[PDB]
Amino acid sequence: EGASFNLEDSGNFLCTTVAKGDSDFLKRLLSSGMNPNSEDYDHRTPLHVAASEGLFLMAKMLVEAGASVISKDRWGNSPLDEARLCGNKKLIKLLEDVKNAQSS
Amino acid sequence: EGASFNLEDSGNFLCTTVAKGDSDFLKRLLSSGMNPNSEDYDHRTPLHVAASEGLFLMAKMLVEAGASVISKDRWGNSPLDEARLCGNKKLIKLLEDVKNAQSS
Amino acid sequence: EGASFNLEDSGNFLCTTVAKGDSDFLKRLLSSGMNPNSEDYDHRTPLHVAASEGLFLMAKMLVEAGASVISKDRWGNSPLDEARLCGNKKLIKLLEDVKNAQSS
Repeated sequence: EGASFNLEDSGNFLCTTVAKGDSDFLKRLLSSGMNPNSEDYDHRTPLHVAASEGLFLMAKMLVEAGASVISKDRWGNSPLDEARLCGNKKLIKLLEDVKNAQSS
Repeated sequence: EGASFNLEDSGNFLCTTVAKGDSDFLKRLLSSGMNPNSEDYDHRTPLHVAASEGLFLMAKMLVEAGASVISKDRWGNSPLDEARLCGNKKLIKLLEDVKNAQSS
Repeated sequence: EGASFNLEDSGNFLCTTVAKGDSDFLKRLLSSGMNPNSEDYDHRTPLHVAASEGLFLMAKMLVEAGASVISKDRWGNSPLDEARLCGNKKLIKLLEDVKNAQSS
């Protein structure tokens, strides 16, 4: 059909979906067609909150099919910087190489 | 009607599940009455393996199911010790507080 | 007819088979050709699991399957080192011989 989710505050819903850790629900949203680059009310991509309190592979999938690890936040904390704020050195290194790919 | 799981190497199933990162399937399992303290071949409960990966969200869901934090794995690492191993402050204080509450 | 499992969790399926300490199944599927070098969530080959189990017979069968005895794990323990920690001196020497050959 192609009719997208057509959701107001789509960034908010995706960000909360990460917040609820709905791994397969997130993958379902991306597979059905939904850009996880849309920033939330604090101008945070769902990738920002995946970097801060989201899963390794869930964050990596958010990168795929539309996302910006280089996207400065409302405070200038891009997803790599968001992972730094979390202190998630695992996600920090993953976002280092992911950001190296993504900045291009 | 009171159904049961009686599932072959249930601990292996849950350790595999958290390995795959399908948080939703693990949610169905635990909410349906899984065994959050089922040690695998390596004497690791689902909390052990989730903490070892560093998946604080999956480990939090397991804790919501009352996963053990006192029993140790095959390498002398209780889920608290594996939580400290992952180095994620969230899961660390979560499992420390779980230990303190489990004391009672 | 060129049968292949094409199953997920190949190494971890091997780990569950070792977990039940059951030899016939392991031998027949390793003959069928599932990779014994695959590592599970614990980043351990099935040979790692058998070595930590001190299962001399199961371990050597996994060696004939081609599982790496030099490969380390999440804790840095090779099957040789896992057997050393387990205390099966016979298995220690067996894995030492194979590991030295494979190291070469």
